[PDB]
Amino acid sequence: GEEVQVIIVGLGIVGLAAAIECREKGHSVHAFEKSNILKSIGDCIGLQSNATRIIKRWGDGAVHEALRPWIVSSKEIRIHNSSGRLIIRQDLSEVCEQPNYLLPRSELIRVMYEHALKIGVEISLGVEVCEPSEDEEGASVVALTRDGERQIVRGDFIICSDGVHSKMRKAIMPQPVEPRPSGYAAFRALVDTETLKGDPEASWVFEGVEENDRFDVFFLSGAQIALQSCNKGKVFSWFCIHQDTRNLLDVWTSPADPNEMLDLIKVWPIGQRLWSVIRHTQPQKFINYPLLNHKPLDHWVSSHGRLILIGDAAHPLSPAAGQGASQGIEDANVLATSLSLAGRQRVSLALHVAERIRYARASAVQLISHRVNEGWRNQDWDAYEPNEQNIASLPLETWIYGHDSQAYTEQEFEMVVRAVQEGEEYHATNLPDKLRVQLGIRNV
Ligand SMILES: Cc1cc2nc3c(=O)[nH]c(=O)nc-3n(C[C@H](O)[C@H](O)[C@H](O)COP(=O)(O)OP(=O)(O)OC[C@H]3O[C@@H](n4cnc5c(N)ncnc54)[C@H](O)[C@@H]3O)c2cc1C
Ligand SMILES: CC1(C)c2[nH]c3cc(Br)ccc3c2C[C@@]23CN4CCC[C@]4(C[C@@H]12)C(=O)N3
Repeated sequence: GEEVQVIIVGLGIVGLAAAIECREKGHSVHAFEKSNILKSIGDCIGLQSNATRIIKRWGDGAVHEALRPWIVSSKEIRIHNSSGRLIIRQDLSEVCEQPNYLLPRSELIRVMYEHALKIGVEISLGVEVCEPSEDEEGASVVALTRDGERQIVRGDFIICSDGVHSKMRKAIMPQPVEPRPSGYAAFRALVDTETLKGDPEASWVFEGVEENDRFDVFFLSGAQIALQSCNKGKVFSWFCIHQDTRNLLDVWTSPADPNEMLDLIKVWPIGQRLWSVIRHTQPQKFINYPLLNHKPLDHWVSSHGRLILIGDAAHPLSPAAGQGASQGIEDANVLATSLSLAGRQRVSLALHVAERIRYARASAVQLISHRVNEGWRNQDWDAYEPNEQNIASLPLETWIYGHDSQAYTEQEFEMVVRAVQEGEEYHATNLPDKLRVQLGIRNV
């Protein structure tokens, strides 16, 4: 008569999604997080329809109602050259037939955090989780507080949602593999809306944004730039993918030099117009984030089946991919659904089933994303004009964004159980079959 006791390590987007999914499906959750996750840091996150389909179920629609102001209203991507001439309008009608969100990461965290608290997730901030262990009966972690005190916490299993720099990862893969730099990085930030509104030279950027979010892309030699708005022009954000061979750390806090962006764009005709908006970025908010290529891990689940890596701890993707957060939300949904179908007496089975459902699909998205990091889509802009050939297509793939991970898990659960228990390979159909072999994905 006792609920499953889930421990969650890390309350980024994925840990919060896992906490909500598990709690809404009738499991007890104690989540731990080392930092004040409500602090304003980073820029905007996109959530595609594969993630919003999951979010819509939470609280009988309550979270979707809270996120309604952030539904993407762009009907097209406007693709421009280095003169700012519009070359192509790329239709988003299919991509946006179901909701997508774009919003500051800090606002998404706030909404999810408040819902988690409302539904009875137990949350402990200021806790660095250390030293996971497990056996056939249970798992435990050490909760280290800032006073140096150590508290043992026991549960049925541990969700390791501790991000790209996961220290839990070594409990599954003890040998760490460094990612390869792509040679590219992304300048990116939110624009200060207040100083933006006060600048007559930037007023053009507000045109139409109350009815359709801005989604402008500009291709210049050495730059892929996007300007976006969300929530009827309350928020503007931008990024610029550019060549960079410096030894940049993949964190969201390091100082970056705005004049590097100005130098890159000012030499092209459209540069001054782009800078009229971009210059309103606050100086300590200018981030230059390296686009690193991480290889799929061999597997995500520990030897006794009571620890699982999800989110960026398992499959980090660069922010240029568009599917990073959404794939992590799929992890949370598949894991919670698998746990609910397996039950408390079959925890290792639940985690291994979730891994077999998720691994190939997540790895395909990860491996494809290495292409946008390496600039495969760029051409010589002295000769070519940009068009749909140059837009990375992960956000446009129906096999990704149209997928219902919960329905797939319910329909396939017993077949995956059979594969796990008979020691056979499970061939998931939640990615195109030609993609496995083409990308070299090896099933777990
Ligand atoms: C500060 C920050 C800002 C970001 N801004 C953006 C952005 O603007 N755009 C974008 O596309 N992506 C951004 N990202 C990345 C994005 O959040 C992730 O790619 C994605 O949302 C899902 O990652 P995740 O939830 O698995 O991990 P993360 O979001 O990285 O969250 C991991 C969490 O685990 C916590 N943690 C780590 N180790 C421990 C431990 N031992 N004990 C307890 N807690 C621990 C961390 O404090 C963190 O809160 C940002 C990430 C961070 C950390
Ligand atoms: C993640 C991005 C920003 C994105 N985000 C979307 C959201 C929706 Br609803 C529809 C399409 C997209 C897309 C395609 C996008 C547009 N961007 C233009 C230069 C880099 C990049 C990243 C990538 C690209 O090549 N394709």
